[PDB]
Amino acid sequence: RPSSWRQ
Amino acid sequence: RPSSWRQ
Amino acid sequence: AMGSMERASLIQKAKLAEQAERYEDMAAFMKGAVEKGEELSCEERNLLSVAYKNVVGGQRAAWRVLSSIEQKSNGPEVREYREKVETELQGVCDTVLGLLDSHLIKEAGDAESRVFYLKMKGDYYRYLAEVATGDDKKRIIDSARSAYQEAMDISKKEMPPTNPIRLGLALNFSVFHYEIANSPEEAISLAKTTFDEAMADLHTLSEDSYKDSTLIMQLLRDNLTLWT
Amino acid sequence: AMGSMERASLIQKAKLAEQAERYEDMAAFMKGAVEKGEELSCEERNLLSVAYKNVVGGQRAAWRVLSSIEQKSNGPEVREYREKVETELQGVCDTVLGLLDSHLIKEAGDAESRVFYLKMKGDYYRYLAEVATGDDKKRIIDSARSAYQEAMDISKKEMPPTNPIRLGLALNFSVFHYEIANSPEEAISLAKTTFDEAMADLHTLSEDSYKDSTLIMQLLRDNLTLWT
Ligand SMILES: *Cc1ccc(-n2ccnc2)cc1
Ligand SMILES: *Cc1ccc(-n2ccnc2)cc1
Ligand SMILES: [Ca+2]
Ligand SMILES: [Ca+2]
Ligand SMILES: [Ca+2]
Ligand SMILES: [Ca+2]
Ligand SMILES: [Cl-]
Ligand SMILES: [Cl-]
Repeated sequence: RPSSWRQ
Repeated sequence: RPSSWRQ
Repeated sequence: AMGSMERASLIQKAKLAEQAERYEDMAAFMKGAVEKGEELSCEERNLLSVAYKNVVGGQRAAWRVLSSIEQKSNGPEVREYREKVETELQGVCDTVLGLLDSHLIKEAGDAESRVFYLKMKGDYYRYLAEVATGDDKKRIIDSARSAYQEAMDISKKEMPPTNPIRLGLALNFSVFHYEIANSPEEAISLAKTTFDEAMADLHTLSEDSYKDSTLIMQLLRDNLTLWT
Repeated sequence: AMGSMERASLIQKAKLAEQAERYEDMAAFMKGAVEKGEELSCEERNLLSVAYKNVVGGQRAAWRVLSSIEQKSNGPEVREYREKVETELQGVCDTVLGLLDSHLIKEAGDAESRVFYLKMKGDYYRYLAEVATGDDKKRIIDSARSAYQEAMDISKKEMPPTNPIRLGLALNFSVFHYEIANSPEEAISLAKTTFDEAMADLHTLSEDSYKDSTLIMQLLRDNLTLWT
């Protein structure tokens, strides 16, 4: 799974 | 803090 | 449920819940703050987003574990429990979408606020799309696309290419293309075009803004490395 | 709430919730299974313990974060929110204690089951004691002590010194002495006496039992290293 935005 | 039992 | 608490107290308690990693409480506090009817500041928008992203992020991880177990199995228990988590996930997504629709988006005039909320709307339709299997999946997918697309149109006209919200929006829209819309070439093109125009704009930034922008820029790079 | 689900389905769903790290669901499923009125197997007791330990463990960690923030502060919000988490923690502790009292303990005849439940009773009174400040703290502390002590008396008579439940009981009773009862010398004496008699009994064990026993034995060693 790819990275979505994460703080 | 010390360790209590943990699985 | 939060109607009797002060707006400022709800905000203060949302920050305390984040420190305690009590994200369900944090989401309930920020929902109460939104329902006060006042527009949200930049910091308050971030609190709202962080709270629900963590809540739905745990539900999505649980849903994936159970859907995997269910797939290898094919009693009713695994399907039943996967359906329970799925329904709770959809309830949280509907709650967030309801806040955006009543009435955060229509009152958001500035580019930073309007793009932020439209990105959220795309994200939570994306999460609905990840679990959708019925006659409404295509409409759910197009609702995510339409929300992402309006946000992108505004961000391209109103924000610099290094703006962290613009970068995070492009990151998530590229994930939408790859995972949801079965358009991996569109995902790769968006991520590379976004990265390259951010590269070329970094010289205008201070050291702190440079750090903010390059951090999201690395997420785009990680995905391109995984996809190519 | 779980009255209409089969016992076996509740157990199966509790295991699925553990895999999904949904410990609140896991606790609710195992509470439903206990309320079926049948005694619990060894494996089922472990599921019950794991579920509530994770639920109350998150509440305790959140309570410590908020109590710390509260202490440095001394608005009502920090105290209010600490009180909210504290009340939710006490509710979960009361629920577990209620299950043990109605009617897990009175039906537990075997040493392994009775010691297991009495250890649980000591543990959840210990967690109540960590947050107690009123006129009932001494009675709460003595309820933990009395439960631990009965479990220890049974375990010393009925179990070998390497038995993992006996070892975990001694570990937690020593933590009770150190953190709750202000008796660090008692804590150190119990941990060292427990460790040494386990040492001397390891030669009787298989490789798998040896691994189980030495793992808890290391927790006793870690505490002795921290306390001396
Ligand atoms: C989607 C998204 C939310 C928040 C940020 N952000 C703000 C400040 N730094 C990063 C980026 C993207
Ligand atoms: C308190 C406690 C619970 C469970 C165990 N255990 C069982 C099997 N291995 C470890 C020990 C202590
Ligand atoms: Ca007011
Ligand atoms: Ca406005
Ligand atoms: Ca039945
Ligand atoms: Ca019995
Ligand atoms: Cl279910
Ligand atoms: Cl509160």
